Amino acid sequence: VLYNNADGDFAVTHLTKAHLFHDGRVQWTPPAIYKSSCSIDVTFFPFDQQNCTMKFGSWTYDKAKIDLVNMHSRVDQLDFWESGEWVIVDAVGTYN
Amino acid sequence: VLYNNADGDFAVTHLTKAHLFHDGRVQWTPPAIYKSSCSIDVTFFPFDQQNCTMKFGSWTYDKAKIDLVNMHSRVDQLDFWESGEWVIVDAVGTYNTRKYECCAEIYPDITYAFVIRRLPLFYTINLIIPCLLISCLTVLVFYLPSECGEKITLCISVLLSLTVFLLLITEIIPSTSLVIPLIGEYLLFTMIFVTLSIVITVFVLNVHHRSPRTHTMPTWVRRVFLDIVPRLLLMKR
Amino acid sequence: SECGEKITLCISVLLSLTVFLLLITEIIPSTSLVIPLIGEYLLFTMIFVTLSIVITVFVLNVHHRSPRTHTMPTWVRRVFLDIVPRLLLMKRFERSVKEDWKYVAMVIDRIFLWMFIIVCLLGTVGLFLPPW
Amino acid sequence: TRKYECCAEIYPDITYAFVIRRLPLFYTINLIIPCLLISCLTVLVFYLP
Amino acid sequence: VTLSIVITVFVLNVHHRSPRTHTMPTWVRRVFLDIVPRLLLMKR
Amino acid sequence: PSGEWDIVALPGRRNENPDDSTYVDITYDFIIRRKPLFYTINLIIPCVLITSLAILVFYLPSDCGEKMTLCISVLLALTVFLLLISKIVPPTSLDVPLVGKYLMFTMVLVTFSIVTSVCVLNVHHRSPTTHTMAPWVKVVFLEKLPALLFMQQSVSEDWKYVAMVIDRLFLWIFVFVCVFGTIGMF
Ligand SMILES: *[C@@H]1O[C@H](CO)[C@@H](O)[C@H](O)[C@H]1NC(C)=O
Ligand SMILES: *[C@@H]1O[C@H](CO)[C@@H](O)[C@H](O)[C@H]1NC(C)=O
Ligand SMILES: CN1CCC[C@H]1c1cccnc1
Ligand SMILES: CN1CCC[C@H]1c1cccnc1
Repeated sequence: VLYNNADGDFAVTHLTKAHLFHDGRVQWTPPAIYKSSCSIDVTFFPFDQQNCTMKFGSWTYDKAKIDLVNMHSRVDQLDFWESGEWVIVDAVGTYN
Repeated sequence: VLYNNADGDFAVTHLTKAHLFHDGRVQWTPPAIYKSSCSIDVTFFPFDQQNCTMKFGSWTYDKAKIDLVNMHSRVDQLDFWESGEWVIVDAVGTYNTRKYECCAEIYPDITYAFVIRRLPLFYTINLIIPCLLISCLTVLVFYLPSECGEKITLCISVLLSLTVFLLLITEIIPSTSLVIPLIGEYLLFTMIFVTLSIVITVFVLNVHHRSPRTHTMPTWVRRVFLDIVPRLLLMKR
Repeated sequence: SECGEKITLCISVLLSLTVFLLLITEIIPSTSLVIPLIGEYLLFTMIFVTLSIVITVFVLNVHHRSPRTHTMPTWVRRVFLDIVPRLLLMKRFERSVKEDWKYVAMVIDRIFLWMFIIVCLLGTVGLFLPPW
Repeated sequence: TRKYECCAEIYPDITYAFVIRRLPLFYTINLIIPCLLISCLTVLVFYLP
Repeated sequence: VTLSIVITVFVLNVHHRSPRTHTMPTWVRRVFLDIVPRLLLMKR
Repeated sequence: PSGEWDIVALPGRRNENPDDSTYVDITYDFIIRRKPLFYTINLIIPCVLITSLAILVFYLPSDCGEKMTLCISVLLALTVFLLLISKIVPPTSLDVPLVGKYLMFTMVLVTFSIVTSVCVLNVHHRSPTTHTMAPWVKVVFLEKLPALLFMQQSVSEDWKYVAMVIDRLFLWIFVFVCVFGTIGMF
């Protein structure tokens, strides 16, 4: 779940299907629509840079049982759709 | 359930997991989005304070079966998010008991009162300083000479600008007839004075253009309006 | 001043700037941490334009006053008839005094214009240099 | 009854036609009468000296 | 109304022109001093 | 307590239709009263404040040349208030709010004022060299003048006097009908 919600779905609600492999491996890929909250800093309007944060994590599991590991240091953009209003300069992940 | 809901879910609606201990203890922390209805007292706008209350309690149980105990007398803020517009002065929890018409037993409840304040820089830099600026012109029109002939234009512009400011701010505050906002009263007061200014200035402007061959009446007027000028500390011809 | 529409232009400018300021406060967040740069510039311009409108109603009153009412020629003829040679401006019964009165009005208008244009140019460029 | 490209058989349907009218008082007191009134000033300018 | 505004700025320019700029009276005095009885208006 | 709205009484009655012999229901009625102070101090005060200029306009002298500005400004303000008060009321053509009717009547009044103002403004600037028309007007207005309790008394000044007389007349009858219009509100 994400901790920065504002009047939106905490978790994914579609609950799509997932793949299992004979070795016991499992992969899951649900779509979602998220509504996060940004500390919008408007000083150099309109020549502005926005720094938005989203914060994912488990809810009732501690690090003593589940340990998150990021796969890619950057966010993939292979299926990006050019909005026309905003261009993504970069997206960085951090484990904490 | 909270008794003070308006267009929202009463109880918790996510039903996430919980924690058990070997002795029978259980802990559960669901997150939620609550929508309450608190009487927004707008008198000292924008230098305002808000006292908003939420009221949690059991619904189908009494003090004889369930009792509430506030773990922390204050609301924790270790994960609070600075909204940038609002800062929480304090958040107090209070344990109370009531007795309703339905039943005989008494029912407990917990009332959380949030006393918060608004940071005033935004509305004082974008809303009230322009109207306070353009209100400082209603006295300016009289000093303008009569023959130039544009005084009514200035008066009309000031009056329409004040009306625009008043009808604009009527949206941003609640339409509660219990009290009146201070800025609204000030603007209406300035409108009364500007309307008065425009009628007295059209009066004096009519006094200006009138010709001697039509409105002579020189007896009563000269005796009084030629000797007050010394009282008013102004030189004669 | 003799055309008689300067207050019209001032009011037009001020109300249009007020409308643009009120408009932009819809689109930028109602946050009190920082103030938008455009908002600051517009409020600055509003301050100076209302100062302009009060000084221009003053000069308008100075202009129309009659030689039969507000003569006071002792102190004025000394100063406002010697600022002109310094300000780099070429020089020239009741009609004579009226011409003098119109001239002093025009001269104070010009000398205010110089200061106001210098202050405007300084305030626009002298404030827009965060990036460079 | 109609027939779609999918299939061979015919398919029934019921069409309801609502014919309704608009009560004009609100619009005829707030929108058309102000503009019809201010239209009585387009010629008035020429008579002014 | 935009036709009215262009024709009225035209006539307002016609009104304020001075005798020392736009004299041209020959052709005008014949056409615009005999049209007055046509429009049912009195002269000086 | 709700704040702006106040409750009066809560009647509750069991409705039974004897003809259908199957229909039962319980109907509650809420009779709610709006506290008037807010809209009074925000919607009625500007209206009554700006509506006086409608009749105030005539006392402005014609030579200044500003009747048009003030009159058009009043008309525009009235149109703005009319559109706003129409946007705030539910769009029901079954009845008309009283404030809207008052605004519409005073708007017709001011749009009559604008045309009589252009009329007086035109009859003012005539020159004594072009539109003399003395005999039909001299006697009639010299007889009309005492009928208004106006002071008594080179023809340009005479036309100015004529314009002053007639717009004073219109001011008289305008305030006389506006008093009755205000009485009609009760
Ligand atoms: C955005 O904010 C994050 C979190 O504080 C910070 O680490 C990062 O440096 C910021 N991005 C930029 C470009 O400053
Ligand atoms: C807020 O309201 C509550 C309940 O009415 C009241 O008890 C409390 O005193 C108020 N808070 C403050 C600071 O007055
Ligand atoms: C560890 N979780 C992250 C934030 C809340 C906390 C929590 C506490 C109790 C039950 N589940 C989760
Ligand atoms: C405690 N609830 C709050 C209001 C009604 C009361 C109640 C009493 C009995 C059963 N359910 C609810």
